[PDB]
Amino acid sequence: LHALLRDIPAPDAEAMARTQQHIDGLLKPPGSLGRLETLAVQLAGMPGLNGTPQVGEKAVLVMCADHGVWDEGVAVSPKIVTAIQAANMTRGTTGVCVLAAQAGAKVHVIDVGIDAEPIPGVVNMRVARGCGNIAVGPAMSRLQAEALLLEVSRYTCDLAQRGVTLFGVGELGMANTTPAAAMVSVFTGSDAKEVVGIGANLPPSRIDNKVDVVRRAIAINQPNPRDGIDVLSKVGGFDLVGMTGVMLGAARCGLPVLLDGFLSYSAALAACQIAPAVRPYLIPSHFSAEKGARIALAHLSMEPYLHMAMRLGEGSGAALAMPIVEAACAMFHNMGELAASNIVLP
Amino acid sequence: LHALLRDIPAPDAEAMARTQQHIDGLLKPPGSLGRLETLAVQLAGMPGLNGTPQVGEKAVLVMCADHGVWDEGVAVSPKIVTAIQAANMTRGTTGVCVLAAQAGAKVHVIDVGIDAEPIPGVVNMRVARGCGNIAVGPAMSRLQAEALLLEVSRYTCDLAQRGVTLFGVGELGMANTTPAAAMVSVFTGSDAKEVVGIGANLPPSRIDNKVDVVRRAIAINQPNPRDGIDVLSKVGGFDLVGMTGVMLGAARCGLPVLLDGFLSYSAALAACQIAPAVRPYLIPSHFSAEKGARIALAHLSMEPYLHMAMRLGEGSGAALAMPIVEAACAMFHNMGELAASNIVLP
Ligand SMILES: O=P(O)(O)OC[C@H]1O[C@H](n2cnc3ccccc32)[C@H](O)[C@@H]1O
Ligand SMILES: O=P(O)(O)OC[C@H]1O[C@H](n2cnc3ccccc32)[C@H](O)[C@@H]1O
Ligand SMILES: O=C(O)c1cccnc1
Ligand SMILES: O=C(O)c1cccnc1
Repeated sequence: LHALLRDIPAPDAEAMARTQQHIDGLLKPPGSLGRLETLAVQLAGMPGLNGTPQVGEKAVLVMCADHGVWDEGVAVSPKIVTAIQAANMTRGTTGVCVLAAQAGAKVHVIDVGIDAEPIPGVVNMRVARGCGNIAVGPAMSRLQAEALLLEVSRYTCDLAQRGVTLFGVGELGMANTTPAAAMVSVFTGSDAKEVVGIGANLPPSRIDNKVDVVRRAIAINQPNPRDGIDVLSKVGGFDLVGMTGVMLGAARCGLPVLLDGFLSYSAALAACQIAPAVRPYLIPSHFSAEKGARIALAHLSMEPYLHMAMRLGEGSGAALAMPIVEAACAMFHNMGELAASNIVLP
Repeated sequence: LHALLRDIPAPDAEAMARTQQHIDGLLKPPGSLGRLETLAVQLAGMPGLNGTPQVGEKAVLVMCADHGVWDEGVAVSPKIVTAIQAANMTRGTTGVCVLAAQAGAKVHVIDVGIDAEPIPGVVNMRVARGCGNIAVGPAMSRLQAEALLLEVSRYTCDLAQRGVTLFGVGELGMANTTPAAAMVSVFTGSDAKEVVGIGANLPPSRIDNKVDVVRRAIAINQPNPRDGIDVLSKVGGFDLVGMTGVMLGAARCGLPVLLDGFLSYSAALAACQIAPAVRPYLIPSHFSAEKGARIALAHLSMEPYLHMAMRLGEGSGAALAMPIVEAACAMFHNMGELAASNIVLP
């Protein structure tokens, strides 16, 4: 794992410089395409992209797992829904499946800890049948977290060898906005009440209990903010760890990764804490309607492109933003040049 | 024209009700897909869509024209660029062409007043070789504005008969952010300094002159805020009128129209002033980087989906948002249902 984090490539400044120059000469007022231009330059700096903004095959990775903290009454969805919805993923009827199909991306459903019998068609990487209840102890051991990180990392970069150049991250697990909120509180240093949201339609009355649970998790486990792996293993979850692993894997592979919503933000905070070199490869998608979204994004210093008030998860937001990444590439490769039109602009 | 505005259909509440019920039963926590859900319901209410959110052929209409106010030094792009870039539109090398191609939409270039010889391949609807300089008088006569509105309206709804179900509006005309700013000031009641921007890279030093020009245009012409046609003809432009016409045409046709940037906002303010029934058919795309964008959007009571810091125009933002409209339809038609999975959620 040390090898992994060590071998994460830095961005290619040379390719980025040539990219900027090329974009500046396109048939348009310089800088008029704003963030679409900065996005194209960002992509060009990613080694896995061969010095130019391009998109080959696309894949969305959905990490599924159950959480012991569900027993604390922090989620209104039946715990069984995790397993049921995971199966639906293999049938292409879920929200991320439909949006991914629209973007021409393939969805990979990965079981990293569902509390049910194995589901046929789902990638098996389960650590255990659900993680421990973070309210009374750690979710898992440091060893289990590191092992999963390596496993998911390898799998992710392995897909790159199959033609995948753009990744999307997602999750599925009832009650996961609780550990997500806990990690955000720890990494950000914000009070629980400020980052705890309604998740999947949690009644407003039951909000106070969720906040108490998060505080208990932090007080009991005492996660060290300076150690991303410590935080993940103590008040995180298998699914959250998995998402972090996708981020580390793509970064090592020198490829871009599209974040999704609130759950992904917590995983990205952990990933950046573990390896700052991962940051240049992250691409925001939408602005989650979860209460702690603004705080989490501020600390990641990211400004989402899409404001859809979305809060479904599954990687649905990431899939929805893929067309935007492709647009930046289209702009870069298909637009004409000012010089060819004899047009001169300041 | 009175007939036109009179025959604009109201939204189909019955279809919208069935739409909401269907969306609520999809394989996801109720309301979790946020604005994507509200968008699907909006589409369902549009009569031209046959009671369901759907998208057939897509078209982006780019209205091109020159402005006399260019002589006041409010634009740094050579006046000839309007004609040159209009020709490039027919070659598919411009920004809107590339983004439209990515969305699978066809671009229609319409000349409503370019100050140059006719351009082959461009739809000819020119009123005159550029409009009058709004700083010393009106841009055109009320008659010319009404005639163009009718002509563009008919053309727009005529495309609907060819299979087009989703429209995008755009423009091309050096110095058009000046009359656009003037209209925004008048309709909104805001001071010129608050809504005048840099347009296509206007030097910061030259901003004061642009503001003075806008004030002069308003003082000299005395446009009546309560009369959208009066405002358009006095301190507007041929291109701006054309965009308004696309909005009225699609609304009459009961079809959705995607707005673009700042220029489109001014046209939408005029359209809504002329016929409030047009509002339900308008769909925002991105949030323009032009200074007066926030003010204009507030008065239209619209919240763009995309935050790309874009400021190119041409209808590039509208094309970029088309995939989002298609996603709402995909969600509506392709997602599975909770009942079929025996899943129950509050
Ligand atoms: O903390 P919570 O309140 O439980 O909210 C997080 C959960 O809701 C989302 N989620 C995504 N798809 C879903 C289908 C059914 C139910 C929930 C679903 C997340 O993917 C996760 O499963
Ligand atoms: O008021 P202004 O400062 O002139 O800014 C408005 C102009 O810039 C944009 N615009 C769009 N495509 C362009 C290509 C070359 C130059 C400008 C262009 C608008 O479409 C319009 O032509
Ligand atoms: O932002 C998300 O991804 C999210 C928010 C609430 C519930 N589930 C997912
Ligand atoms: O918002 C726009 O469409 C825009 C802003 C500046 C210059 N041209 C177009």
